[PDB]
Amino acid sequence: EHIQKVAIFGGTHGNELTGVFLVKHWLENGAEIQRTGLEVKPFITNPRAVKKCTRYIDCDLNRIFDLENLGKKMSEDLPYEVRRAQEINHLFGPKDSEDSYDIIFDLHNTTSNMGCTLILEDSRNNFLIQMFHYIKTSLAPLPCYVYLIEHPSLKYATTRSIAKYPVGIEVGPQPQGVLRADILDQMRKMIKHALDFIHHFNEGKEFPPCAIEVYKIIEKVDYPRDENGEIAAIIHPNLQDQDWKPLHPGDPMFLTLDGKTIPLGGDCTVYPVFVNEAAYYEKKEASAKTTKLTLNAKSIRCC
Amino acid sequence: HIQKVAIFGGTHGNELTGVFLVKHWLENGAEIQRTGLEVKPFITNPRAVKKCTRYIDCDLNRIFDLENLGKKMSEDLPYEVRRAQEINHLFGPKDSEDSYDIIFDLHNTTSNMGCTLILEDSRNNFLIQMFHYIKTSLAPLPCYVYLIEHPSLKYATTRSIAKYPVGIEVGPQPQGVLRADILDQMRKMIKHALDFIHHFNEGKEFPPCAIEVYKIIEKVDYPRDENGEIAAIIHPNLQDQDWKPLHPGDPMFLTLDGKTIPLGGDCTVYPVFVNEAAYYEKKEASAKTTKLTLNAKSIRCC
Ligand SMILES: CP(=O)(O)N[C@@H](CC(=O)O)C(=O)O
Ligand SMILES: CP(=O)(O)N[C@@H](CC(=O)O)C(=O)O
Ligand SMILES: [Zn+2]
Ligand SMILES: [Zn+2]
Repeated sequence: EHIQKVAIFGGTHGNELTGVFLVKHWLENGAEIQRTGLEVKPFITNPRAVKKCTRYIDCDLNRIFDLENLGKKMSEDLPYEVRRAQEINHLFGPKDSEDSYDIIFDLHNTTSNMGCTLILEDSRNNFLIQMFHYIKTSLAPLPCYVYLIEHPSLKYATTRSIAKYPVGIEVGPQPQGVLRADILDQMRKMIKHALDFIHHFNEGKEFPPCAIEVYKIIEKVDYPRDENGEIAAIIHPNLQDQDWKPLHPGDPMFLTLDGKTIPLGGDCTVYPVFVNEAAYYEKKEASAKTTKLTLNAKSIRCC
Repeated sequence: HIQKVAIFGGTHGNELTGVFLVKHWLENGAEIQRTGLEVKPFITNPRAVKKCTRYIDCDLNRIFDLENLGKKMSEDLPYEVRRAQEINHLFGPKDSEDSYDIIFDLHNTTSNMGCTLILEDSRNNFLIQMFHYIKTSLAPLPCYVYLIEHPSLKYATTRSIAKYPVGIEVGPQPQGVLRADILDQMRKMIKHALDFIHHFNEGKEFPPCAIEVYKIIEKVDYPRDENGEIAAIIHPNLQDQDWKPLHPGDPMFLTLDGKTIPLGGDCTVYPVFVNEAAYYEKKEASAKTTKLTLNAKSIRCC
């Protein structure tokens, strides 16, 4: 390949502050994210949401980088994030074109207890799978996990999907509208190793094949509800904070006030991720369920 | 002779535990009723609960003062000012003797505070006695008393209407989130508070008692840019360390470059509301308090 244009996005969601805080400082001083032989542009994707310290103004930005929206006629009637998405496509894409950026990192926080998390959009992309393995390995003994969101119908159109090689970086648990120092330090390490990986690769380092554990989306699940549609039971204490860890069909999952336990059910184990993410109450996702599988990558090298 | 008791929920609309309890209790109040004691549950800010946001126009829990409660009712007022009146009329009026006797106001914080109780008056013997019974009942689950009375720095709360205003605060919890363990703690806190009222209305005698409280002295902001932007954040040694002592040597903030900013001044303090999401706009990274003992006379009733 050889890797030319790399961006780092922060503030895709305005109330996930770690990225906004990093990105604002790197806009004032890029040293940390520069590598010799490699320019990297930091950028604030949703500045209006950042100012109102809110997830979004009109709709969720990280859901709408698709043809329906990016091809619409530009006007003032449109939702702000739609208007905004096109401006980003124009500056860092166009999506699906060779004139696009090569790599975009999109920075995020979650209220779920997920630790360092990388988000893989493509199960058979050797370059990204090698990146993630490098990062995992470099972070150790600190855990790092890979959420694979590829699905026939459930994959959503991300800010970073613009890029040839989209990457999502997600670090929790952190309350919305808060800057924790230990979370901050973790996003930074994550990024440090990713950029190290690119540099290495660009200087013609050869990577043997690798393999990684990832968690593949199967199904999102809502909180159980009323006939009024109000929440009837919450995340059971035993499932609280147990993102990534295996959940068997008899195991507790929800809890009513009364309080009776509602268990998992079905006839196979699953790995929950995004357990009790604040921003998903709105989307009716109390938890995602994943299967854990191992992916391989071929060798890769530059020129 | 403690007649009217209310439990308020959703003073802040994104602090979900209270909303969840109050909405359930409205449908079946058995948990909070006691033998010969009628306690009304109520949603203070229903519109902010609908949007799942702290407030709409301004913070409901600061404006139960004369400045706001004396305004002429009108569609042009900020929503929360209109609500503060409506509420005052139902459960007050504030400073009258027709006002409710006890109001419990339920809250959540992103700060690591555990079970906490907000004392608005350092003299009230009844509260001190209640707060002793709860703290003690809860043990060894820790429970703490934050005393916010102060010449200039006390703010006009939703519960300040009542003769006996009680704030109930549990954390750490993210806004927009219902955590089971937090839910459980909050309702053990109420269990014991209502139990104490019942014990008092059954004539049971309470001897003198002392408790430790944390008295406000001042609130500090995050250090800032030339542009008013945040330039340091809560140090990792201070993160989640509410209530624990912090000496002038000790570290308070951290910059992106790695620079540690120490406490300074001349005495130990006990910080409270360390890194509370909602106080970023109020420019209070933390509040500093001194540890203090308060004594209550014994009490009975008739
Ligand atoms: C909790 P979040 O909003 O950072 N999660 C992202 C997931 C992602 O980065 O794809 C989203 O929901 O758009
Ligand atoms: C973090 P919070 O909104 O529960 N704190 C209360 C403090 C209180 O209960 O007096 C407030 O800011 O009004
Ligand atoms: Zn996000
Ligand atoms: Zn509150």
